[PDB]
Amino acid sequence: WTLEDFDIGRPLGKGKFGNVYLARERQSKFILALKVLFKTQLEKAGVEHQLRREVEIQSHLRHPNILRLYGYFHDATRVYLILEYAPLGTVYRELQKLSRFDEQRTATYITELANALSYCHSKRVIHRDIKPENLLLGSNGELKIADFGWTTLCGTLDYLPPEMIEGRMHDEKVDLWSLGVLCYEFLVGMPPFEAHTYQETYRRISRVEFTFPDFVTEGARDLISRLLKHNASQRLTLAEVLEHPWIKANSS
Amino acid sequence: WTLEDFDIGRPLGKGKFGNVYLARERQSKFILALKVLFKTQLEKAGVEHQLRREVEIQSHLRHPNILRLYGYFHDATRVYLILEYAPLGTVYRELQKLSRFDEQRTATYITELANALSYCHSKRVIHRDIKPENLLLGSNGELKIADFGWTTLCGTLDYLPPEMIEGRMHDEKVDLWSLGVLCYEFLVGMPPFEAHTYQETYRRISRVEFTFPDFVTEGARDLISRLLKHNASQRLTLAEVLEHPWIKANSS
Ligand SMILES: COc1ccc(C(=O)Nc2ccccc2)cc1NC(=O)CCSc1ncnc(N)c1Br
Ligand SMILES: COc1ccc(C(=O)Nc2ccccc2)cc1NC(=O)CCSc1ncnc(N)c1Br
Repeated sequence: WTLEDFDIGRPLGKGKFGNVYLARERQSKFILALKVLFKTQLEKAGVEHQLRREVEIQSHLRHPNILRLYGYFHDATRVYLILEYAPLGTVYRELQKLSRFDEQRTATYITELANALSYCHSKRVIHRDIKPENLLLGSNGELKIADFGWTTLCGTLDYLPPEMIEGRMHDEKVDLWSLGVLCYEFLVGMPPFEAHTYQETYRRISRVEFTFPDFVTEGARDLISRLLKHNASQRLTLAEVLEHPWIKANSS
Repeated sequence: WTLEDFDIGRPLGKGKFGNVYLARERQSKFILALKVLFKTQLEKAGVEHQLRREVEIQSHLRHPNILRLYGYFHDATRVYLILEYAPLGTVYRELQKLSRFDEQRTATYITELANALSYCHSKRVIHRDIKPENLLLGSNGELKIADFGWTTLCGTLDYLPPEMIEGRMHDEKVDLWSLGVLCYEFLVGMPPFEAHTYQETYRRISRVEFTFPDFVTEGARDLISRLLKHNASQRLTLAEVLEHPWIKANSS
């Protein structure tokens, strides 16, 4: 592929995903999204080799709940990612529209998330920040993970390994917590620990301090509570999420 | 123990370790360090329960290369940690004094670090930020770990689990990298990826880009290079560090 193979259209995502444009392959008329990375920025971050490893892996994967990387190319000053276009926008936008999701829509999204996250773990696909703004919606309204772009909270910079500075610390156990947070936010309309200040949000997470509105049913409460465990080893596994009674009863 | 059991002396560590004072137990005249934590701060951080778990574990441990927690107590507004006093200051101060350490001193410190870190892993002791400022020196010049006090580099706050916000992500593999960085800094006088800007330091870590001065011997180069692996699973284990030829040849 070359730049000249594409007509470049309107920018996508208001810069939240970097320089991304709606695009069309000129000969086939196929609609896709093209992400433009500047080599000077990649070089200054030291991420060229890590990016190569990741896109190599992604370009060989297919899964209905992971945003697809069709391929990639480069020129003298840029690297170009050829991405699946998700026509229905982000889950964030949908939640903004509806205020909150019903039990069917939520259980279906959680199944799809669990399936995507399982597949990422088995195929060693790095993902970085699971939240509604990073979740896209396909033609049939199926959820697609898109969280691939990239003193500290991990300690002092000079002493930190590449996996910390490259955002590669979301392992299976971390993801279980994320899934609990997402299940709550889908049903309620806001994540469980949200507060006006960062300090207060910090406090609430550490204390695992949250409340369920009355409209949240017993089954949904059981799921969420079993995911949001302070002790990582105690969290309900992805396999166990897929077999949870509430998930079985409600997922499309 | 109660506050009235202690004479409180000069502040220690210039606030880098919080409110810490040289102290003496009044009846025995024993010299120690007393750390004062304000309950209002603990409450606002949401760390009361996590602190309890950690000090409970620590107060039952003894190891020559881990700073000892003798015990703890509280009153209406404060929690007090009764700590071992390390009379010879920090490894940072010593490195500042000498500019760099010889192979004997370095190998001995690395053995001691490896032993401390191994013991922490086996007894499930959390430690948070391995660097020379957090390493203290005992009466006989033995090294003692003291790194126990506490958009982000890990992602978006509302979606992060307690282990990320509580600084509990330094596992065995992370520690291997830290040990490589420390070995280099002991021998050279600065950590391998140090740069004027955070961005340039970031770049150097991700690229694993560093150079050895001429005075660094083949054996030390082999050790350091085998620890500083981009791929976490490839790093030399703590057991393998203790059996490395350079360590065997040089450690006191
Ligand atoms: C497989 O998707 C990716 C794969 C990789 C990377 C990436 O940047 N990797 C990376 C880049 C530099 C350094 C380190 C990692 C990014 C994405 N994805 C994206 O950036 C999403 C673009 S927004 C969008 N896309 C389609 N349809 C929509 N409606 C929207 Br809105
Ligand atoms: C076993 O050592 C600790 C155990 C625990 C904590 C701690 O704060 N935990 C904690 C507090 C709040 C929230 C979460 C964790 C801190 C330390 N240690 C320290 O603070 C070191 C004090 S400086 C010093 N000490 C002795 N001799 C010297 N020459 C110096 Br200088």
